[PDB]
This record gives sequence, structure tokens and C-alpha cells, in this order.
Amino acid sequence: PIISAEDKHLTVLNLFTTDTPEKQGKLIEEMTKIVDAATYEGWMSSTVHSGVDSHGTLNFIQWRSGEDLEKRYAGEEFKHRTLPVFGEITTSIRLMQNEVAHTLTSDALGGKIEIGPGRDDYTVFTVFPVTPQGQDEALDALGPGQAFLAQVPGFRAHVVLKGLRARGLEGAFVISYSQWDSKQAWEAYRDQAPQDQDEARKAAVGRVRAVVAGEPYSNTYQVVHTRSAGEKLAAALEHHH
Repeated sequence: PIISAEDKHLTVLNLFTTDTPEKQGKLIEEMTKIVDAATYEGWMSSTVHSGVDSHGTLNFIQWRSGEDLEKRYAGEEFKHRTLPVFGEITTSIRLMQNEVAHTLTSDALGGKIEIGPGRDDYTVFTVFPVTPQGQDEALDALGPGQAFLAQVPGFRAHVVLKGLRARGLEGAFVISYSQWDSKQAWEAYRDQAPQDQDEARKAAVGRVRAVVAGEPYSNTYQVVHTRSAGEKLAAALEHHH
């Protein structure tokens, strides 16, 4: 699926944490059943991520509008099967509605971003709770503030999302979602010492740090499954519900 700052649809990220690799595998399988059967009006695509640094998963989902999303939330499978099943294999659930604030690619300022299991993107994710006063500052710092990323070795792309509203998370929030050549390229950047960090990096980070209002959540992922509206694709033959 394709991500761009001109997106007029709703970007939904469903974030799940868990405490064993067995529950992670189970999460992946349950998410994938829902994706493969997805026919909701307005549903555009889902991209399932499997946690690497720590146990959990992430679904990056595109919806035509919030109205379409709410219809799904009002469905009986979601209410009586999905939530309770997920509840039992997770330590937390955050269903976050966002708009795309900024994109950057290694080759173009504001370039379009593609996500999918075929790219082998090492995917890096952070949700920052921020002060309501400081939200725009955070967005500016993370997006335009980090133009330097495009020249970092192994960096592929960066999406910055503005949090609109969420289930399981209160207050203002923003999200950083980036793609890298490998775990190795990411950690080399992540772990730069002060002497090796760009000063523009220090400035961006310092601006975000000033307005963070609580513990951010970060994790890394492999993309393991993606499907779009009407796409003839599934990890299993039989419909589950």
C-alpha cells in the first residue's frame, strides 16, 4: 500500500503489546484472519507487522473515512469476538486514528512511501504522547526537522502521523514510522554517539523531548502480511467467521 502526505483518508494504527512469543504468533494469526476476510465499506488496506525488539504487533490500516471505521467498530464480530480474543493475548491494546502529517524518502522530500512484505523494510515505530500545547512543535520537529535522515546510510523513508483520537490512549499524540535497510543499519544510526550525530538530529530530538508528556512506546517490526480492498489474497483458505 502507498502512503502520502496528500492522503485524504483516515490512517489507523492498531498497536498490540504482549508478553510471550507464543501470544505474538497467535496475535499475528488472528489479525491475519480479519485482514483476509475484510470487506468493510471504506476499508482500503491493512498491513500487519510482527514485533522484533519486544513482543507485540502493529496493523497499519487505511480507511476512506472515520464514518466507515465506526461502522466496523459497531459490528458484532469486532465487539464480541475480536476485542475479547485480542484482550486475552495482549498486555495492551491501542487503536489509534491519525492523519499523515509528513513524508520523507531517501530520494525525495515528501516522496511517497510504500509498505509491504516484499520490501524487507526494517520498520521502526514510536508513539509519543505530547502536550496539547506542544503537538505542532513535535510534528514540525519530527517531519521537516529531520530532513537530514534522507542522507543517513540505510535510511529508506519516514512517515509522521498526527494523532486524531484513540481507543486505549488519552491525550495528544504523534507517531514516527520509519523504514530502514536492515536491523543493522537502524541500530548503527540509533546508537550514534554525540560526536557522530548530526546537529540537526540533536535539535529535532531536543524539540520533541521538550514536549513529550509521558513514556513514549517504541518497537521495531517486520512486515509480514498486507492486503487491499477486494484483493484476492489470503494466508488461509477458509473464512473464519
